[PDB]
Amino acid sequence: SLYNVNGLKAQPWWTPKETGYTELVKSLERNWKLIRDEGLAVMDKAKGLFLPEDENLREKGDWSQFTLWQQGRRNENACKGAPKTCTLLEKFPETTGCRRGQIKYSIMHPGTHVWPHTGPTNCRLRMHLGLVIPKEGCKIRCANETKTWEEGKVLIFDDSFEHEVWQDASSFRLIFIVDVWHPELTPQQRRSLPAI
Ligand code: NI
Repeated sequence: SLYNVNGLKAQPWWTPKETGYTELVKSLERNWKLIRDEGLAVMDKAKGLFLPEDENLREKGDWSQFTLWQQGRRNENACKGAPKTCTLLEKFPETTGCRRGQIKYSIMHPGTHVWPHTGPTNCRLRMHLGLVIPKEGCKIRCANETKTWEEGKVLIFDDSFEHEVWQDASSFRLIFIVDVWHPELTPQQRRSLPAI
């Protein structure tokens, strides 16, 4: 990709400790219900704050997002929708300042499959916080390892690896997606790398 930095540690799945972003992960997991509740509050389509997720192609099913940060820019109207979550995230420039990432609620509905794909850059890691996870039917593969989400828990993967998602439940799957700068990027790089 045009948006890669050579030599950045490359592995499909990361532990929180490996990323060094332990305070961010702890805060996400401490406050998971608070974050979930704000997502649920605006989740009404009648409200209509969740919009289609066109980030990548899906074979079938429905997929929606409510984006709080985009390329390091706070969505003001969105944060009025999720004020406590936004206030919380502001403590963590490693994600709010990630100009190559996003911060968003992501809902995936029953009968959805997202084709194998890669993100645009090896310069971010993608955190998933489980908010509402169906008992069965949802999973995500990254490279050769397939995993499931857990409510209140963070998964972290390098989405520049090929990954793929299935929603084979009967009820919706809500997660919170938090992108961070790859931890081996210098402060100079975090300041100067053009957004994507
Ligand atoms: Ni993806």
